[PDB]
Amino acid sequence: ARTKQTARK
Amino acid sequence: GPLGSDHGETLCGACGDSDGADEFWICCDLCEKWFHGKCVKITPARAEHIKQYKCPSCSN
Ligand SMILES: [Zn+2]
Ligand SMILES: [Zn+2]
Repeated sequence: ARTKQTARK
Repeated sequence: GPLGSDHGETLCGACGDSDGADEFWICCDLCEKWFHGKCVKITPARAEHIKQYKCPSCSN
C-alpha cells in the first residue's frame, strides 16, 4: 500500500 | 495552536488535520486521499500486508 512515516522533530 | 496553515499540507480524510511529527500515514489507491494510521485504525505492521488500500468511502 502507498504509506508514509513522517520524521521526528 | 498555530494560526493559519502550510499551503503544502496534506489533510487527513477522517479528522481533517494536517500531518505532524512521527506519524504513520496511508493513502487510498482509488481516491488518493491520505489518512492517519490511527484514524483508520491501521498500524504500520498491518499495512505491510495491504497491497492496495481502499478507504471506507471507496469500499461502498
Ligand atoms: Zn478512497
Ligand atoms: Zn486523522
